[PDB]
Formats: sequence, C-alpha cells, structure tokens
Amino acid sequence: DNQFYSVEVGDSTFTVLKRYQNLKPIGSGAQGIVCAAYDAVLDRNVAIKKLSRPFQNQTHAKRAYRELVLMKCVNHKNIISLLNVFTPQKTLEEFQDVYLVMELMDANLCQVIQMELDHERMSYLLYQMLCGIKHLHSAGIIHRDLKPSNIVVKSDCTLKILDFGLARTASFMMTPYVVTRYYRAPEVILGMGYKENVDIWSVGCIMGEMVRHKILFPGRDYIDQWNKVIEQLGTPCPEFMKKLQPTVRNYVENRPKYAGLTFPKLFPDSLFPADSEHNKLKASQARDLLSKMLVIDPAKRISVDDALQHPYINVWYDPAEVEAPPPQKQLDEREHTIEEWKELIYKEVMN
Ligand SMILES: O=C(C1CC1)N1CCC[C@@H](Nc2nccc(-n3c(-c4ccc5ccccc5c4)nc4ccc(O)cc43)n2)C1
Repeated sequence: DNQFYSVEVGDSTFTVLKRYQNLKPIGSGAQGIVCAAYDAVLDRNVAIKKLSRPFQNQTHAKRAYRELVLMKCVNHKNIISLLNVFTPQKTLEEFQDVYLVMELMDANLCQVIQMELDHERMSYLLYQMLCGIKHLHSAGIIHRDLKPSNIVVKSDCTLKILDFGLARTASFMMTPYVVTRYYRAPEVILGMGYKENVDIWSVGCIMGEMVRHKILFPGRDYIDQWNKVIEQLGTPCPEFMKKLQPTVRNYVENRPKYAGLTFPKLFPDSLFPADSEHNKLKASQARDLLSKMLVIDPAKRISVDDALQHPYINVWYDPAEVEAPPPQKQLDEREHTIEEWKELIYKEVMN
C-alpha cells in the first residue's frame, strides 16, 4: 500500500501524500522547490515546499533544521505556520527529502511592490510585517535578512513572513543562485553586532521600494551596496564609527565622503498619492516613518515598538496582534557532519 504518488513538476519530481492534488509549479530556488496543490482532506489550497537532501551540506542543513524547529515553536498569523511535514522515505537510511506544507497565498511581496498602492494597503502591509517581527523578537528570534521575496500576501492584503533569517552565530554552497543582500542593515553589511532594530532597516528598505519602485540600495556586493547607502543618506556620525572593528572602521572612515540627501529629496511628493487632504497628510507621515527607519546608526534608528506607535502605522494597532504570547531547542546553533545533520533533521520530521 502506498500513501504517496509521483509527478514531475518542472524539472523536479514531487512525491507527495495522495491528499495533495493537481500540483502546479510556483518556482525553484537554491534551497527549495515550491508548488501549489489542492488538499482533499482539508478541502483547501496549499503550498508545498520540497527540500532535496537538505543535509547535503552544513549551510543547507543548519538552515533546514533551524527552520523546522522554529516553525513548530512560533504561533502568529503573520508568520508561516506549518500545516504538515512529511517524507516519503521510510527509514533514516533511505531518508532523502522533506516536504513542508502551508496555506496557499496569492502573491509574493516583490509583485505587490510593483503595484501602485494606496496608503491603507501600504500601512497595513507594514503593520503586519512589524507584528511578525515583534513576535519573532519576543522569542529571541532576530531575523536580520528580511526581504520581499520571502514574504507572501493574500488578495485581502494579509501577509506572512516565510523564513527566520540568519544563523545567530553562523559559510559556502556550490549554488547557481546568488543571495539577495539589498535589505540588510548596515550592522549586517559591516559585521557590527546588532539588536532588535536591525530588522527595522529591512522594513524601511521595503517601504522605500514600495514608494520609489526601485531597489534603494542595489549593488554587486557589499562594497557597491555601502556606496549606495552613504551617497543617499550620508556618512554616519563619529559615534557610529567607534562601534566598528578597526579594519572595517579604516575602510568606512576612508570612503569618498557624502552629506546625504534629505528625505523630501529622497522621496519627492510626485511619488506619493496627494490628491486629497487625507493622502497629503499620509504622504507626510509615510516620509516621517521612512526617515526614522532608514537611519544608518542603530542607536538612532526607531524600534519596533515605536514604529508600531507611529501615526502611519498605529491606525491598525490591535493588542491581540501586537502583544501575542511568545513562542516556546536551546542549543540550536551547532556544527555537524552530513550524517549527523541527516539524523537531526530526520528525527524532527518524524517527531
Ligand atoms: O503563481 C503562484 C501559484 C499559482 C502557481 N503563486 C504566486 C506567488 C505566491 C504563491 N503562493 C505561495 N503561498 C505560500 C508560500 C509560497 N512560497 C513559498 C513557500 C511555499 C510553501 C512553504 C511551506 C513551508 C514553509 C515555507 C514555504 C514557502 N516559497 C516561495 C517562494 C517564492 C514565492 O513567490 C512563493 C513562495 N507561495 C502562488
């Protein structure tokens, strides 16, 4: 008797529970292959991610393992919640692939970013991102790699964050696909040490992109990225420098210097809906929030709690959403061989 069946979806073979029907490709990345399906048991649409041999290297394995643990711990409407996890393989020795199942969402945030969005929708997306991030922070999870390609939305403007970011302590992979680094905070770009509001920078980069319809800080690498940051925002204050490693400090203290543009210049009125007094006011509040999120120095950048209190955002504020109970192992960050990772991942899948 077989609980599973196989179909080719794109280049990949999906071996899934028979409950999951009519599989359609969504995409394939370096760390997962994704499809839409109908779930005949739940009578609803789902998304399924296949992790192929996630134990194949330390980078794949640490991420897969950590994400599986965290998914089972967190509990919040703006963060991925796992409907099901399974492997078609019957023992540890035969163990190859992991399938993760969640509610089917409608769009990636990249797609949403390209749309002309009203202030109601923009502020509501941002509010939800902040709730998701608050929830993670309350469990001691600091993301540090939030980006629109890992955020999904429904037609009713509801939002979910799909991943849990960088390894707290944290190498290499023979990948064809590059990592998107444009939404990373200065403290990540410059290896600085960080607190909760490292994630505010990324939210600011998303918000600014929603307005500008261009990636705020593009670059081939961190060098290019930092240049794009300083010319727009200017060279940080001496106090910021002191918190840099002597080697990065030399490099930063020595770049072609910049005063940086004001936020009205960075995001002109022509970019904002300003056809009604309501929209003119919202344009002003949006730029104020932006000016507080895109602050190079973390000591001067707004916190998650204060962003949630900002008038652009606070119209949505709800204690049940903002102040939900924290997620519930303590040794997460480790180093292992292929064979050790294989068993760690296998036992988590099997419970
Ligand atoms: O074109 C389609 C479908 C009609 C073919 N779309 C448009 C984009 C959103 C799709 N729905 C969806 N929902 C949830 C996650 C997800 N998803 C997932 C995904 C999917 C399933 C997951 C299950 C467990 C843990 C994480 C999971 C992550 N990865 C994605 C990467 C890129 C991406 O655009 C979406 C990703 N994607 C549906």
